[PDB]
Parts: sequence; C-alpha cells; structure tokens
Amino acid sequence: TGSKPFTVPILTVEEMTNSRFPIPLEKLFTGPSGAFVVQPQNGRCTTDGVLLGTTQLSPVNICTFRGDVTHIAGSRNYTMNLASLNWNNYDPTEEIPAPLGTPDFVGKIQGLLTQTTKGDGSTRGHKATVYTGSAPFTPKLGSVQFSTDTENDFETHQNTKFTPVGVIQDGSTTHRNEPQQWVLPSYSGRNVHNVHLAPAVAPTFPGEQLLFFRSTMPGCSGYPNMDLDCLLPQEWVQHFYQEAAPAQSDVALLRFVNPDTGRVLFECKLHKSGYVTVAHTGQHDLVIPPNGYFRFDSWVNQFYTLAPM
Amino acid sequence: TGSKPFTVPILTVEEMTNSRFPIPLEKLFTGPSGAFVVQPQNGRCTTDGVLLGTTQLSPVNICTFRGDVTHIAGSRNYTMNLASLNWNNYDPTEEIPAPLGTPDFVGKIQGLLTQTTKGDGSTRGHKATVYTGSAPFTPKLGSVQFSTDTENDFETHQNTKFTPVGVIQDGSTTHRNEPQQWVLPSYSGRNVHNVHLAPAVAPTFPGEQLLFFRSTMPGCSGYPNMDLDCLLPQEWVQHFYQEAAPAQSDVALLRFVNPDTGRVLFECKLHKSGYVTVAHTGQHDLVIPPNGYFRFDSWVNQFYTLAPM
Ligand SMILES: CC(=O)N[C@@H]1[C@@H](O)[C@H](O[C@@H]2O[C@H](CO)[C@H](O)[C@H](O)[C@H]2O[C@@H]2O[C@@H](C)[C@@H](O)[C@@H](O)[C@@H]2O)[C@@H](CO)O[C@@H]1O
Ligand SMILES: CC(=O)N[C@@H]1[C@@H](O)[C@H](O[C@@H]2O[C@H](CO)[C@H](O)[C@H](O)[C@H]2O[C@@H]2O[C@@H](C)[C@@H](O)[C@@H](O)[C@@H]2O)[C@@H](CO)O[C@@H]1O
Repeated sequence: TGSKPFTVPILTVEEMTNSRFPIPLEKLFTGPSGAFVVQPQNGRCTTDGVLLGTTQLSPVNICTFRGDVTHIAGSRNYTMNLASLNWNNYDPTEEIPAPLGTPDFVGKIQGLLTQTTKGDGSTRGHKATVYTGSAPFTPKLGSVQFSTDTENDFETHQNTKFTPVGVIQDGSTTHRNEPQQWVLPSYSGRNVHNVHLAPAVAPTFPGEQLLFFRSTMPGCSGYPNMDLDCLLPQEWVQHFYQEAAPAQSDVALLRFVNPDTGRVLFECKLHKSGYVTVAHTGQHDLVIPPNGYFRFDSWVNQFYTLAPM
Repeated sequence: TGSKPFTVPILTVEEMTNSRFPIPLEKLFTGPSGAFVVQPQNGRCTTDGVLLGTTQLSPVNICTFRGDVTHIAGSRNYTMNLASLNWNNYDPTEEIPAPLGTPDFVGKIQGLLTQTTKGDGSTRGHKATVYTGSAPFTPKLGSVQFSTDTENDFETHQNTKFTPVGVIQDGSTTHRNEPQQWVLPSYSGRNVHNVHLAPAVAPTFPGEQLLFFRSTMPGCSGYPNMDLDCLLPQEWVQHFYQEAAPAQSDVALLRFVNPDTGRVLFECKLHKSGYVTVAHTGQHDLVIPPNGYFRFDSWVNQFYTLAPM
C-alpha cells in the first residue's frame, strides 16, 4: 500500500558485528530459552528503526566508558564520573536504562583505561576491569568503578576512556560460572529497579525458538563463559535506523539464501520489535554456507507457520 | 537509463566509525596535502563497492591480529604466526599488500594480547604493543612481534588475539613525532617494497583539498600524535559494498545538509575511486550540526566547480 519497502542487509553473518560487544559475529545458534530471561539492552531496535534500551549506533562504543576518574585511597580502584558519548555532561534523567552502550550483562570486563592530560598531551594507559555485578556499578547514576594496576598514575579532571577487550572469571571457583550474559546489571546499584528497559523476548508461537547471532568473547583470566548472543547484528540496527521502513505486520518473513545456488536454506520470523525466531526444537549450532545471507520476502502474521529449520 | 541509483548513508559523522582504527569519528577536517603522499590502505573502496588495499568490511577487525605465539628467549617479546579470521594459516601469495585490516601507519599500537587454552578453557590477557615500523613487523610474510609484560604466561599452539586500544610515543624524544599516520609500514620488512597498494590520492582541481573523516586515537604512554584521518567512514565502505551502484560519472556531488534549517552547509565531490574533496585553502576543523548529514545530489564531472566550503 505504498509503504517504504522493508529490507535487511545482504552482509553475511561473518561480515557482521555483535551488537553486545565489539567483536565479529561467528555463527547462528538456536536453543530453548525457558530457563532464562532474554532481555539484553544493547542490540535492540525495532524494524522501523527505533532504538531501544541502551542501544546506540556505533559498533565500537559498546561496553566503553568515558569520563574522568578519582582514586579511591588505599586501593588500585578508580571511580569514573561518566561523560556522554562525545565527552559532554552525562544526563541521568534521560529516559534510558543507563548511558548508551553500557554493558548489559553481569560479568567482569577487562580492557584498558587510557587518559590524556589536556595541557601537554601526555598520556597513560593501564589494564583495568569493571565488575558489572558489583555495588559500585552505578552507571545510571553516572558512576562506575574500575580495578586497575596503578594506585597513582591517573590524574584527576582529565578525559579518561575505557576500551573493552574481554572477560574474566575467578579461577578458584566453578568454571564458566561467569559472565552471566542473560543477567542484567542493576544500573543504579543493589536492589534498585532498572528503568526504561527494552522488553524481554520469548518465542511466543508454539514450536518456535529464538535465533541468536553468536560470538565468542576474548577471555583474559580464569575460566570464563565466553558465549555471547545478540538478537540483531549491529549492522542491522544501523540499517533499520536509517531506512525507517514501517512494519506492515507484526512479523517479517526472512529467507536465508545461498547466493551460490539461489536456493533457500531456511526461513525465519523477524518480529517487528526486533528479534528473530525459527521453527526448531533443541540446541543447535546452525551450519551455513559462508556466502549465505538473509533476505526479506514478505509480511506475515502471528499465525504463520514456518517451515521447519 | 535504469542504473541502480547511487546513495550515501544518512548516518551523521558522530554515528560513524573510522576505517583505519576501531574508534568513532569525531569531526570533519580539511587541510593541504600536496606536500606529502596520502596513501592509506584501510578505508579504501570505490563508490561501486570494490574494496581496495587492505580494506575489509568489519569495523572491529582493523589493526587486530590473530594466530599462535612463540616466546623469544631472554625477553618479554612474542612472535605471532598469523592466521586468518577462521584460524587457518595466512596465504602470502594473495595479491594484497598485507592481510586485510593490517595497520596502515607507522606507530606503536598498544592493546591486549589474549589467549584461550582449548583443552580446559583457561584464559589469559596481557598488555602488549606492536611497533609497525620495526624489523620483525612482517605481516605480509605472516609474522609480527609483540612486546608484552610476561616472559612465561602465554602458551604455544593456542589461539591468541591482539585487540588494539591506542598508541604510544617514546616520551624521551620530541613530542608528537609518532605515530606517523601518512607513512606506510613495510609490510614485508626491511628492504622489500610494498605491493598491490591502493593508489595515492590528491586533489587535482584548483582550490580543492581532501576532506578527511577524523578521530583521536587513545594515547597509552608518552606524547603521541593521536590524529587519525580516513578517506571514507567504515559505514560508507559497507554501504558501497552492498549497494554496488555503478558510477555514472567520475564524481558524485554531495551536499551536507542541516536539518535544523533545511539549508545546505557545504557541497563536496565524492570521487568514484573513493575519496572526498572540498573547495577550501588552509587547515580547518569543520563546525557542523550534530544532526548534519551527506546527501547525494547528482553525477558531475571532475571539473565541476564547487561553491567554497
Ligand atoms: C583453584 C585456583 O584458584 N586456580 C588457580 C587460578 O586462580 C590461577 O589463576 C590466576 O589467578 C590470579 C588470582 O590469584 C589472577 O586472576 C591470574 O590472572 C590467574 O591466571 C590466569 O588464569 C589462569 C586460569 C591461567 O589461564 C593463567 O594463565 C592466567 O594468567 C592459576 C594461575 O596459574 O592457577 C590456578 O589455576
Ligand atoms: C623528560 C622525559 O623523558 N619524560 C619522562 C617520561 O618519559 C616518563 O614517562 C614514562 O616512560 C617510560 C619509559 O621509560 C614508560 O614509557 C612509561 O609508560 C612513561 O609514562 C607514561 O607517559 C608519561 C609521559 C606520563 O604520561 C605517564 O603518566 C605515563 O605512565 C615520565 C614518567 O612519569 O617521566 C618523564 O615525564
């Protein structure tokens, strides 16, 4: 009826980026999800381009922090007073769960904390870890804590950046017990309810499962669970944001096509609120050809039955 | 006609990513470049979607390395035997300058070197630096060297990744003398000339300068030069690669529009071989509205006269 035609990118899975951590996608995965709550806040976008949760457009700002730091005496810990994505004042009253790009899982994220002194352009960088399950993790309040390897090198009142690399685990405890990718941090700290969240998703149609876009996070210490599943590639977020094509039903039928043959491998539902389901029962690593890609074919309804994956 | 209509993304500058290092764009910059060679190898793509140089599609696989490492006795240095993205051996006979995403400047890039032991999922991470001007920097031959902070923690024959964060400088020497963003590394080391390069670019038309998409690399030690200019945002590379719209002339005329007024701020030439020029003489940080964007207007020839920026 004259709506702007909806499309998805023709990039292959391996040509795209995880929307929950700045690393490439590796594979597609489906499994049952009744045993956990699927409520990530990064990689959330409606098909007509409305960003949700803490989702923002940059693949390299995910799980980053910016601001200035204060040393906590008697430790190697620094409190970062957060700034916005472009180094302006952070506004805690904005109707979002936390600063855009904030991590959306409980875990210990390791990276580098870097700093420049404005006056002379001197710089410094130190390995640092943020414990997103810890009491000082209060990004919505404008404050997070980093554990570092220095007690004096960082200066006050100078622009400071955290660049994430990977995750760690406490090797004296049960292996792969953290990170917990489906447990949201408490963005305002212990026992304070989160706000303005993108909703939890579940396959609501009988016989369906979520389809996840999966990567493996680097591990930096211990025995971490390095699996990371997102609902939408970052490139799909960027694509929908720009196109802003209106959803003509609750569900977009996508076909996964092998361009080498022109043949469809499977079909799936892209729900207009921004997640994908498939008709399958059980945990399964999808085996796909390297040049395979998703193609929008038609608008269907909540009552459409998918061909079994 | 019926040729596929050419477009550029409507993402704003601050919503896009530098194509030469995994950091957000900050600003537009123009300056004279007649006195030196502008020949970056990342962020090189024709308007009809042909990747050039060492350019690849991922915003987060730029200046990364992966492979396995060997310890150099009596040092904290490790040699990395490079692998491809899916962990097979790099093939030096491919007609490219170096593995795709290899750094295209001479400098000391600091980040974290991480590793997983496959047998038990144990992991480890250490601050590391690669000096792309050094004799062991031979990515085209399949080998680079890292300086780290350990002499024994990394294991042999285990998958190892370098994630870049920023750059350093030797603070006992002249400030901001490195990195040198317009000096290409020697991809095969000492005394071997580089091959299969994307060409140098220059404005030919009187009164014109290159328009650069600029970021500030994090600094991790010393007094580095942190300016980093690319010719095309990474998102434009991804866009042209997917669209593959044929060039109807040598130059796509773009207008940069201010939505708050509906008026054009400036116009520029996007050359079909993948770079932008503007009519200006001198160094200038462009002042743009946060919601400003580029819009393709028409195909013109190389000798079209732009309104002064
Ligand atoms: C039972 C038990 O505690 N296991 C230990 C494990 O804790 C050790 O890991 C080191 O622990 C320290 C803290 O005391 C740091 O967290 C180190 O980063 C960590 O080493 C890293 O992870 C381990 C699993 C190895 O992969 C190592 O190469 C990494 O540097 C280890 C140290 O050898 O011993 C027992 O496994
Ligand atoms: C005059 C002069 O040489 N300046 C020194 C400066 O070089 C020192 O910096 C350190 O140098 C060592 C190498 O010997 C390492 O590279 C350190 O990382 C480096 O410190 C870092 O950069 C300096 C400029 C500071 O920003 C510092 O905070 C960083 O950690 C310093 C040491 O403090 O002394 C003189 O400034």
